[PDB]
Amino acid sequence: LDTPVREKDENEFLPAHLELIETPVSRRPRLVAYFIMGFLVIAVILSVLGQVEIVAT
Amino acid sequence: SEFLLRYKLVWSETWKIRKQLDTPVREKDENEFLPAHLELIETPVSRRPRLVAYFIMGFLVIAVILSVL
Amino acid sequence: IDYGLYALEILAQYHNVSVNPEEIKHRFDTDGTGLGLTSWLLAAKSLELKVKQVKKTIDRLNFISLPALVWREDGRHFILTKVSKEANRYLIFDLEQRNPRVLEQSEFEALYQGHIILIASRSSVTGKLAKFDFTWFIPAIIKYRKIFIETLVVSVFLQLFALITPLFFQVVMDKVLVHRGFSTLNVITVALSVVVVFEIILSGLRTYIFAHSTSRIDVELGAKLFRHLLALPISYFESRRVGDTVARVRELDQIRNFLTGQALTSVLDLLFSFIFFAVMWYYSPKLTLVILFSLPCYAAWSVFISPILRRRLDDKFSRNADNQSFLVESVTAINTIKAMAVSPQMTNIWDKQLAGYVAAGFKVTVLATIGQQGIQLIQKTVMIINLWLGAHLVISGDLSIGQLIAFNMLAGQIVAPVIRLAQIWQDFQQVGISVTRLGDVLNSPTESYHGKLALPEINGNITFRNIRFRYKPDSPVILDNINLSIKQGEVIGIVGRSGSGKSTLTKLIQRFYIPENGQVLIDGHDLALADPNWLRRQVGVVLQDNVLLNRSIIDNISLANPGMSVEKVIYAAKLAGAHDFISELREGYNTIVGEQGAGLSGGQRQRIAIARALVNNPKILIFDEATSALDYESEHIIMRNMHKICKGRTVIIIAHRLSTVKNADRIIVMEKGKIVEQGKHKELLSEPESLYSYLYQLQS
Amino acid sequence: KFDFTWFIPAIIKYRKIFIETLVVSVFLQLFALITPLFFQVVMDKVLVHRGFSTLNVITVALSVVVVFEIILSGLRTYIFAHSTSRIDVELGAKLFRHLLALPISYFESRRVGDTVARVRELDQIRNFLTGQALTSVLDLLFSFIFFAVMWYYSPKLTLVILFSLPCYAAWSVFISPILRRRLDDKFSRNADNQSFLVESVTAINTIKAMAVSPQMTNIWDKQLAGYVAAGFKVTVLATIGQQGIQLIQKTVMIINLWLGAHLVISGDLSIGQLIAFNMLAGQIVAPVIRLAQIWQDFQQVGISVTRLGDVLNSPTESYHGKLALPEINGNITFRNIRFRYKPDSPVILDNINLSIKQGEVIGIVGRSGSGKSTLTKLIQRFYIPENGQVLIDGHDLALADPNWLRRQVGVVLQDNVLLNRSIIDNISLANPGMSVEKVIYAAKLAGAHDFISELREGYNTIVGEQGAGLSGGQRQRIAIARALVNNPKILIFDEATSALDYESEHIIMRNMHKICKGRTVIIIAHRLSTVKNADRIIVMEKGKIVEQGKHKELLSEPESLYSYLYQLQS
Amino acid sequence: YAAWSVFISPILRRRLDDKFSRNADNQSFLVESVTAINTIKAMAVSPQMTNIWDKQLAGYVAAGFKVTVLATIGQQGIQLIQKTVMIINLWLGAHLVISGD
Amino acid sequence: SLELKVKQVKKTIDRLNFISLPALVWREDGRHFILTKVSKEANRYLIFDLEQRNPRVLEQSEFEALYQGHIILIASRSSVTGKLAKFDFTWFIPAIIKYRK
Amino acid sequence: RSIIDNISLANPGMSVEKVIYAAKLAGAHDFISELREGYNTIVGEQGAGL
Repeated sequence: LDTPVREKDENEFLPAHLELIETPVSRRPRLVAYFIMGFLVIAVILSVLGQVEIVAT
Repeated sequence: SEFLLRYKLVWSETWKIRKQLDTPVREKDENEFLPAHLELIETPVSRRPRLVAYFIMGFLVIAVILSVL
Repeated sequence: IDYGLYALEILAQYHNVSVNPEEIKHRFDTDGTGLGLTSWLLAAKSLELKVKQVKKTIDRLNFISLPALVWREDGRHFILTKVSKEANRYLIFDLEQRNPRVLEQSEFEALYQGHIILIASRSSVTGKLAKFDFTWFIPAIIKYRKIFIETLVVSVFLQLFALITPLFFQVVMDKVLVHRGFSTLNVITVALSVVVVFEIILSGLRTYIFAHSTSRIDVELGAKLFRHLLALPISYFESRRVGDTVARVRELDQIRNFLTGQALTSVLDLLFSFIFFAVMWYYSPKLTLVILFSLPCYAAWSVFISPILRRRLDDKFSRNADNQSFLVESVTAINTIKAMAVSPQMTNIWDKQLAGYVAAGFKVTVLATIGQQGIQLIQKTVMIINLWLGAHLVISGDLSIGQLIAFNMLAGQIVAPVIRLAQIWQDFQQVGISVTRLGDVLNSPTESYHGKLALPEINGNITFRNIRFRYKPDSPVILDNINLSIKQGEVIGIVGRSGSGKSTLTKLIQRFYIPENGQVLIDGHDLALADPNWLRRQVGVVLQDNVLLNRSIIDNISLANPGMSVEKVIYAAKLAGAHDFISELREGYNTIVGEQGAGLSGGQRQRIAIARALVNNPKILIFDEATSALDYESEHIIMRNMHKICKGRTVIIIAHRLSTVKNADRIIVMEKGKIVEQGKHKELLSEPESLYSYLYQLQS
Repeated sequence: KFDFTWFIPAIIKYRKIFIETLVVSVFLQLFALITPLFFQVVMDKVLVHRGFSTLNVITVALSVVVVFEIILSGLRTYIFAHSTSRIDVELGAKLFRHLLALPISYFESRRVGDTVARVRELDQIRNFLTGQALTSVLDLLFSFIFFAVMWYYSPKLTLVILFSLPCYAAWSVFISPILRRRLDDKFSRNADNQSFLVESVTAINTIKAMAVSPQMTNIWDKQLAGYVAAGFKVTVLATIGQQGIQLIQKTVMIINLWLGAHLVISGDLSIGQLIAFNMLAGQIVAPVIRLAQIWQDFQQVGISVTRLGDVLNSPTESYHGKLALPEINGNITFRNIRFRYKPDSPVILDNINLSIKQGEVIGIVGRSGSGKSTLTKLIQRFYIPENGQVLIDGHDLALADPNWLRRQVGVVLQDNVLLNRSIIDNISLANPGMSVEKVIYAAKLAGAHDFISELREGYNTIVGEQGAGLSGGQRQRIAIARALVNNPKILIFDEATSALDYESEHIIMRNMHKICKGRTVIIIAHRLSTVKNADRIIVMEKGKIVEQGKHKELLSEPESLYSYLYQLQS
Repeated sequence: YAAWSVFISPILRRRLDDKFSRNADNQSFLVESVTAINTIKAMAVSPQMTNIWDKQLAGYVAAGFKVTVLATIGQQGIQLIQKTVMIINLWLGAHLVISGD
Repeated sequence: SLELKVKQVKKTIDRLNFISLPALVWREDGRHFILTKVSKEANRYLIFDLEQRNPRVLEQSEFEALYQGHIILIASRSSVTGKLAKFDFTWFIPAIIKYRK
Repeated sequence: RSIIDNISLANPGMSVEKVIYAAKLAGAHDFISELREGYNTIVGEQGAGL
């Protein structure tokens, strides 16, 4: 995290490289969906395992 | 932790020189017609906002005193 | 050789698009050694072609659309024209042989390396008829639609999380406390922990992804803007200032930020406020109405406060910029301040400027404080009214305590988006002003060149024929019928008086001036049919006021091609006589030239400029007043080195002083645009009543 | 000496208003304590027992409390901004007045960029003391009241908060230096990009004259890519820093919710008590969140003030000796003058003896190293001779006010830097209140009126960045006009007519006959043609006056060095 | 409904600007090629004219399809609001009929 | 008009020590004089005599005889701003600000 | 179209060398050159500009 701007970072942002890459994608294209599906499965697991008491007045 | 003690010593020694270096008091017109920087340096804030702040604080104090009777 | 150029022009031939081979060589073949894969693709893209390198096998070539370029890794390429299966032959267009020829299966298998380039052309209606508007940015912004969709989805999920959390608080306060649960509490705690950790992670991911996309958009827009700015003609910059153009160029980031990080936020906020209002109206219509009635107070306060505060910030920024400029100009000119005794005057000016700037800052902070306090007062009033009404409702019914707490959270959350919308209303006008300001730069014609004869290398033969020139269509004629011919290796000299027109020949050799009548030609070739970028690089011009970049001496001299050798720099410096002080310097050729005038003298800078002009082998040198404003030492060394400078070159020495052209082969004398006298020095001086002798006597 | 001190005199200067700010902050904390107590009492005694009267009383009480809190906070901000503005103006005035008193040796030994950065540190000091940097430390000081109240409610729940605060401090300390370095890198890259853009714009004619547009585009692409990568790194670190604090705050909130739910179910806490405790926890945590930039700034301003003092820790060479010398006449005299640059340097000016009279046009010539270039700085009080004395009107210059002498002496150098102002502002720099007629007269004497009449704004034309709109000869003529704007009895031409072009040297040498009317003019020039009309041409070699006389008198003798130099020149 | 219409209208207007530009250029090409058909036949430049026509027609059809897609999604967005309000009204009406009133 | 800040004030001789000089003393008859360098410890005033056109040194008594109780204070307030605003209904906003009491 | 496009109408992809040769043969080189746009001058509708 403390490293300065390396040559990889500058090469990734060069206009020549960006112009050739048509229809680009994010750096990690499968992180948003992974986290959303993880949240969904954790929510389902908690809903099925979770227990709620019944109180009668 | 020796910066704080030196700050305290100089604070005290120049506090014993209090009122020797304070700016002279002037009226509004005298302050207005000064050089550009001197006018801003030597002009006190005001009397009205100070009065408003004192009134608010005094109202709070009298209210809390009256409520604990 | 340049199979890349030949292949590209053949492929432009097939698809009927305009190609400029020397322009392609200039822009994409800077150093040499052919184009290469990436620069060839860039040139094809610049020719409005669709190109892409793909992985295809020997059998998949029957389903592709020919012609296609087979990019060999080792040089010589070839164009696949037609693939045949009735005879199993591959008809290609051999580039080295410059003619098509037929191969067989084995020959193509040996030649084919597995990589081919697919080429296609589409139509376009853009041209240059579209006035500068937001349409200049849309093609570079729509390119990241998947990223923008991902960010929108993440924002949606985040705001559903923000809506969900108050329901968890409601369930806690309305079921865990009244009925001693100890079991629903644990489930709700786990759910809340999951919600908050996933909200944090999703916010971080959205910020990261959006930052990456906007950074790439900024890179593309800035690079293309700089290309357009450099493409503009000099007549554009003759009228405009420098700071004005720099400010207009820098005014691009505001437009980009508005287009990327304000429209998406607004379209999210509108829908999300709608959803929050629906939920709050489901909870309690009375408090929803109080909130709804406060909504115009926020909008009106924001709209009233924004313009005056913006004006105050603009004034403060201008004052700060002026103060910094005065400070930097006063510290760099301390020698003249101390040589005189103008210190009290400078202190007075500084005091006035500082007092003004500080007063502006105080006004800014006072106005900002007033605005913030007004917003907070509105919020507190709404909170008090809602507290009263909610307490009454809970006492009566139709609303439990947890319902009131959840409604309070939602009402506190929903405050910001309406303020953001009220602000973007005027942000649109501000960005419109920025766009119309940038239209001064990005709407001007790019001054390109369509059809050139693609001339060979220049040797120094210059000839004028019937040249007539005016500065303006109404201005008087500067050159009447100038007719002049210069042979290779001739060291010519031109003298005259003010308004003689000798100062326009430099801009007539290069194509900065278009003659009204006649045409200038080099080597028998009219310059109207030659690419100027091919000509400007073959002519060395030295003026009396040269500008050198703030990189280094070794880079300033080698500005034409930084990847070139070093010893040639030493040879050029020796030729111009600049080797001495460079060697004497601390770092040598790696010494920083400084910002404006640090270290190097005017004559030394002129010698550096001469060396930079001479670093290549220009067959045509033009000394346009190059030794006019030089001190004695620099002028002496330049005049001593002149005899070896003009070796194998055609040198034109334009000078007002007649003593600098004594050793010239020919001395052209001009009067009001006419060559009145010509010849050598002594032959011209022999005649007593000649103009050359009269001027020589007048000057000395 | 300048340090973190010199503010204690300013603070004690502004005693009463600062004490008013402190007491106003205390009362703001009192109001912020009062409001959650009102919420707690409403939720405990109005909802449980029907208390419409209690709700009615509390509504108006809380309304007046919140209105007064708003007004009081606004007034505190106003007063603090006023005080800090006064302090900033005093700082700036003192700093600039001290900077303009430093000797030339200080500036010539250092770079202008370093000095201007060390001075613009004043601007970042202003930004330090004119923002929320000083209004949050007082909140941190006064948050102990809220902490005590929270301990009064429940000793277990506030233990979580007091364990959370060290986590905030530790993680902010962990994050801040990296973000500092990334921001510094981004700022440096942005400055480099701006400089490259402006220099490319200024030299567009040179770029197009050659074929170097692709090279400029390649340079700009690399610069832009680097700057954008630095900005992306800055954004990533900033968002990580924000998310960490958010995570800590939310974890503490969840733990407090769980423990408070168990306590309320068991006892020792009500519901309104829990709500008030949560509000107090938030109001304590928020200033600690804001203090992150304060930890950053209390360490940045350290080196900031250290460098500013390094500028301010230098003698000002203030002059305390002046014999009230009268207005000078034009008679310079040298007596046994010996001078070296440094004590270890060789002598350049050995034993010159000179005597110049009023109204005399005296010229000085010589080759390189002749020592004639040090006479102009010897007449001014910039070079101190080792032996002898330079005396004007008979009065020794070593016992005189140098500023007065430099007022009385006008010198035209070869560089002649101009300020970025109007032409009439540059000409009348020494006296801005002077009449325009004198400026016109000086411009006509210098020959600068004719080309000024042809400009876009006349005498109001901005010369540009040290002179950009005018040529070299035009700027030289403007400098001559500035030197002649007063009535100097002594005028020096230190190779002023050397490094300019024709049609500009011609006018100066043609007007030289009327420039030197009633003045003692010294013309130091390398060329021997400019001093032809001098009353006493002096040739000097190695600091020795070999010969002196008129042009014809000196040239008629073939063995004279004057004739040898004239032959070399021609 | 108002917000959906306001959001969708500018994009449709931009797409129709592009479509009209395509249509105007196609009409200009058609008029210029039919008026000078004698030159086209004499010079035997039919393949070039056909290639230009194919490019222009493909661009025009692409623009028209984009406009059609945007109009379809706008209509479906309005249908969604209509049907959501229908479902909400059905639920609320069922409750408001069960309890008298 | 010259971008100065002036206003005539009633100033007592005792209060005359605390104003910023130079200041103009306006008399009913056209015999004004500029006051400069009011000297403490010597009760002397360095006026600028407008009739004699040179500075002259006075003492306390003749200054008290020559001073009537009114002085004009001069300050340099040059506004650095160049712009002209379009005349609209917004022109009345500065008028409302000026007449705000 | 432009002058060079009209001259090279029968084959739009043709180099300027053949255009120059043909213009010299037809005697139109001079007038086209004397123009400001040279061989890039737009003739208008049905060559109305010429």
